[PDB]
Amino acid sequence: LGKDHEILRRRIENGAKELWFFLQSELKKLKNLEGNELQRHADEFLLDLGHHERSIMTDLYYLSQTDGAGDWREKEAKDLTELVQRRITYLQNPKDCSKAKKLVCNINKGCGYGCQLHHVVYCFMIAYGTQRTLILESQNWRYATGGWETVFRPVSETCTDRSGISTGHWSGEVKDKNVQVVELPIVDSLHPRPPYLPLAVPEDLADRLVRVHGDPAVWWVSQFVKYLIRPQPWLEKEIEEATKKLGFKHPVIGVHVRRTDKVGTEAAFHPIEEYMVHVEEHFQLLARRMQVDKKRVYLATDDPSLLKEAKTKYPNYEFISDNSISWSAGLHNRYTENSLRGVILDIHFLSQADFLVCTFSSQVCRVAYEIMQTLHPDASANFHSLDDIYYFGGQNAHNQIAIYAHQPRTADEIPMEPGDIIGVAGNHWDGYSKGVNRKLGRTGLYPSYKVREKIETVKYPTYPEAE
Amino acid sequence: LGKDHEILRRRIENGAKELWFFLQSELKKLKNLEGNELQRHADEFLLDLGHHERSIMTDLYYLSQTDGAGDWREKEAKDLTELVQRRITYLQNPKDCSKAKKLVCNINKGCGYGCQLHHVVYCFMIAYGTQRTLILESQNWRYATGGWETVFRPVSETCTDRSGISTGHWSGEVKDKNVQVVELPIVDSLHPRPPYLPLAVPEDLADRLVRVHGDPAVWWVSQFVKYLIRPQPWLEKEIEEATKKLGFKHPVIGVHVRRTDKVGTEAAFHPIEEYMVHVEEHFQLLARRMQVDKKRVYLATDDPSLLKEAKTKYPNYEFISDNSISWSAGLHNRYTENSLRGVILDIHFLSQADFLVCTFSSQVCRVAYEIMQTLHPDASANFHSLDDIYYFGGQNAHNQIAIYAHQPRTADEIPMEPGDIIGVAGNHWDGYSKGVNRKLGRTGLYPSYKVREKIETVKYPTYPEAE
Ligand SMILES: *[C@@H]1O[C@H](CO)[C@@H](O[C@@H]2O[C@H](CO)[C@@H](O[C@@H]3O[C@H](CO[C@H]4O[C@H](CO)[C@@H](O)[C@H](O)[C@@H]4O[C@@H]4O[C@H](CO)[C@@H](O)[C@H](O)[C@H]4NC(C)=O)[C@@H](O)[C@H](O[C@H]4O[C@H](CO)[C@@H](O)[C@H](O)[C@@H]4O[C@@H]4O[C@H](CO)[C@@H](O)[C@H](O)[C@H]4NC(C)=O)[C@@H]3O)[C@H](O)[C@H]2NC(C)=O)[C@H](O)[C@H]1NC(C)=O
Ligand SMILES: *[C@@H]1O[C@H](CO)[C@@H](O[C@@H]2O[C@H](CO)[C@@H](O[C@@H]3O[C@H](CO[C@H]4O[C@H](CO)[C@@H](O)[C@H](O)[C@@H]4O[C@@H]4O[C@H](CO)[C@@H](O)[C@H](O)[C@H]4NC(C)=O)[C@@H](O)[C@H](O[C@H]4O[C@H](CO)[C@@H](O)[C@H](O)[C@@H]4O[C@@H]4O[C@H](CO)[C@@H](O)[C@H](O)[C@H]4NC(C)=O)[C@@H]3O)[C@H](O)[C@H]2NC(C)=O)[C@H](O)[C@H]1NC(C)=O
Ligand SMILES: Nc1nc2c(ncn2[C@@H]2O[C@H](COP(=O)(O)OP(=O)(O)O)[C@@H](O)[C@H]2O)c(=O)[nH]1
Ligand SMILES: Nc1nc2c(ncn2[C@@H]2O[C@H](COP(=O)(O)OP(=O)(O)O)[C@@H](O)[C@H]2O)c(=O)[nH]1
Ligand SMILES: [Mn+2]
Ligand SMILES: [Mn+2]
Repeated sequence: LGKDHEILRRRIENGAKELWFFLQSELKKLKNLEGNELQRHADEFLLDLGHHERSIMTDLYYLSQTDGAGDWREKEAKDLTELVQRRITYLQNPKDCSKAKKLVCNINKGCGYGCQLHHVVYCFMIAYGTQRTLILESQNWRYATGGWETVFRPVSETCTDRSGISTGHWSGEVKDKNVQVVELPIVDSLHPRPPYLPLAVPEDLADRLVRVHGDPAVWWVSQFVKYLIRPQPWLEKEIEEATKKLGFKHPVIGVHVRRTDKVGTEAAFHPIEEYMVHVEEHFQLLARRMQVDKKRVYLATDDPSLLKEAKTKYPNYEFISDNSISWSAGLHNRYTENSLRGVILDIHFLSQADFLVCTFSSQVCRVAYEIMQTLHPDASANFHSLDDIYYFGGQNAHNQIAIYAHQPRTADEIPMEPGDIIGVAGNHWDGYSKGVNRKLGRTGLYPSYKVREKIETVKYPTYPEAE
Repeated sequence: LGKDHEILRRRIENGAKELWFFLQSELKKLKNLEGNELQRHADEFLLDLGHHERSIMTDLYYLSQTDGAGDWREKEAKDLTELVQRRITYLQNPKDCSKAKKLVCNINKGCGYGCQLHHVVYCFMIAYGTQRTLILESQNWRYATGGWETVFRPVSETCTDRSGISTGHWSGEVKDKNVQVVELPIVDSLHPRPPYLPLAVPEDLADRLVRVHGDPAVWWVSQFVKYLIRPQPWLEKEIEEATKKLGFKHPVIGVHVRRTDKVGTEAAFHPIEEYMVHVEEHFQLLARRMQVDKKRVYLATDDPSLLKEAKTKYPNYEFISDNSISWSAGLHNRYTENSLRGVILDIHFLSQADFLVCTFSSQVCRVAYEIMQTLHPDASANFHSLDDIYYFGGQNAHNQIAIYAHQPRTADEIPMEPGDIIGVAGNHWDGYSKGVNRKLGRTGLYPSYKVREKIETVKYPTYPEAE
């Protein structure tokens, strides 16, 4: 047993006990306050609590690193990524393209870049599950009509041809077993659905992923994002130069403020303050474990007026942003190579940040969070979403398991017993989540701490010939 | 790295995050409430918080046991106590008593049994530090004219005679080096003070103790308590029979309610409810990790009227108590063997409980807590004191180290910067502790979470010839 592990475990324990002592005492006083005295005392209470909570979180961070846990988690996440990229690379590069089984994906989904890239991700995972080489058709891509290879490497070096002695539209892995070339539709219309879909992870990796990562579902998705966005030389250089021209250095927190056409249809308008309270909380947390010279935000937004508002409102922050990129994102110019490369850079710099604050309703932020998983052993928690939890559009049902019983106080709450399967719809970031107790057929609110994530697995191929 | 260790670390981490989400939302609601609606919602808040907090503490319990940590902690705590008892036993049993260096302690200190027992402990620790065999003089012991051996085994099998070619009163380890027999006074008057005093622990054991135990100072004291209280046969049998006749079985929580002459000069009167809120909270905590058939309290008190009050007020509790022992403890009849036997048994059963609720101002409770440390790997945290933190009367200055800065909000508070040495006077069990900032000469309140205990060491002998 390690001395620092044991000291830290006890300090976390004691810090939580003193937090409970503190709460009881202060809440008892609050009960006897009125008017402004109550609001003064409640605000001072919350200030004191935040620092206290962060001390506990900081000690838990240190506990994650003791006794070589940091070096090990890093080495094991490296091996898991090398192994999956090895297998993906093997599947995508057969010797004989003319005889290879293939899956054809068309990039041209009626949506934006994040949605299109996630369509390709979904095609790829199904290609990997069916041992079919992914063929990406990208001519007339609305963002770059020359296609994918305008920015990214081709998804194969040996097999980009879709020819085959037999071709058909997806009808299921069993029916298609002797169809050499299968055309896959968008997940929104896929029938029948195979099991090679999020949020499940490969059976053969599940136990190693749980040791390392707090949301293996995202890690698994992130491996296909990693392979897809391998840059062309010139895109690599453009990112290196942008990194230099902008002052992009750590520590930095990425903020994605999505507006324009999203507002009303798929998400709400969120004022800048809703993002920056979390940014400030997380610089306060970082400052407890490292020197913070200056507070840097990398701001990606499709509102080109925001940067001036943010700078004015938060003068102690250094905002790193390319406002011309933000202009490029207006619908007058969104579907152009100029705008495409802008969102690719914005996503890259969000992904590279130390923490991410955004709306997960936006595919852009999700892509950045997915990529972030490839830059750390476990970045599963390095985010705040103002609205949705992580999801992958088209995923199978995201179920939780109740670990503690719940008795509803209001009719907006659902009851739970341990073992009950809970279909989560969201976390409200207030202590409560929303979902359906599938056992009871009842939908409503439940305390987020009383459930556990249900990791789902699938028997994927293991590509042993890749070793 | 262990799957269960990592899952638990993340669930602790996430449980604390949801606790902070929960606090913010509910406090913001409370700010806008008045009157009874405020008190209803604040009481419901505190109920909700208690279960949430207990979930976090329960997960922290499980993390302490993962990956064989429990088996390891137990083996190492067993080895440490076998080693120290081996050394103490060696020191106490020289082959040649006539030539042995000796330290003479007189039990008849002007106080009660726990105080007299700690006087013997304090003599013993200095005896162990000076390589002198402890000679205990106990004739005319107020509790027993037969002496120590009325209840306990003699502290030596070979050397109980106090003879020597040279005898003197303590004058310091160096001056007394050629004095064969040194008479030690009470700690209240010991001058000059040697280093072999609480709360310091031996140099040679500290790194192992910090790995195993959350308060090494108490563990060290407990090793001498362990040796002293080896019972005579009749007392050993009395303890076994009382165990059966009282129905003493686990789970059980010990409660010591000290009144009579303690009240006013050395401690306050505390109503039974002040003890039982903690008793109930800790049965609620136990219930999260084991089935609790019946809630047993072992009640030790010198108030013979309390047991009937407790049973009436807490009818779902099973109170295990010996009211005739409590009657025997009255001031009028306190100092006789039957009463000595009573407090030895009461202390024994408090020590054997799963948790201890009492006033650490009472020497009776401190003995029980000390003995408890010998029955578990790390029972340093198995207690609630309504007043004092652990202390050993006569101890050297109990210092803490400030780890996080504090800016005082009121004139009741002291400032702290990291590294400041804090002489603690108490924990108020409300989030705040009381002490002196030695750097500044400032006395007052500080958040308890902003300090760390300062473990003190002393170069004691290691008695290698004992192996
Ligand atoms: C057209 O273009 C589209 C992009 O513009 C493109 O992408 C699609 O875009 C839509 C709109 O953004 C997006 O829909 C969202 O999907 C979220 C995921 O829903 C999943 O997973 C959640 C858990 O997170 C479950 O609760 C859902 O039921 C659903 O699971 C389904 O499960 C079944 C089995 O039970 C499976 O068979 C299905 O496969 C599976 N579906 C999917 C899609 O995987 C969902 O959370 C979003 O709902 C929220 O936003 C709505 C507004 O857009 C609100 O009306 C709704 O109430 C939700 O509000 C949230 O409520 C929470 C709880 O109170 C709060 O905490 C949140 O803050 C709050 N959020 C907001 C924003 O208010 C929403 O439905 C698709 O996922 C996405 N699809 C893909 C593939 O990318 C389309 O594909 C394009 N179509 C074409 C034909 O080209
Ligand atoms: C006569 O019989 C006695 C039997 O009762 C016998 O034993 C003595 O008994 C007394 C009374 O019970 C007992 O006094 C208590 O000692 C506590 C320990 O004091 C230590 O440690 C604390 C930290 O825990 C320090 O803050 C202290 O300053 C002191 O440290 C001293 O440090 C110096 C160097 O700095 C050393 O050189 C000294 O050796 C060292 N002193 C000692 C004694 O070791 C102490 O905490 C107790 O104080 C509290 O209770 C008092 C009432 O008894 C209150 O007046 C006082 O304000 C304290 O209140 C506490 O305040 C906290 C903060 O606000 C709260 O959290 C607490 O809830 C609150 N408690 C209560 C109960 O209200 C008290 O002084 C002796 O320790 C004990 N001595 C021995 C050796 O057993 C005598 O020896 C007999 N005499 C003779 C001649 O035979
Ligand atoms: N450069 C840049 N473009 C953006 C930003 N936000 C939105 N866009 C553009 O608007 C599109 C939104 O479509 P999509 O990626 O599917 O994300 P979603 O609509 O937010 O769910 C993006 O792909 C970009 O083309 C941003 O912060 N920076
Ligand atoms: N049997 C028994 N005796 C007690 C109890 N509380 C106090 N006494 C008696 O009162 C004495 C108190 O003296 P002491 O041990 O120095 O403890 P303190 O006064 O509480 O600090 C004890 O030794 C007992 O003789 C109790 O709960 N049970
Ligand atoms: Mn946060
Ligand atoms: Mn407690």
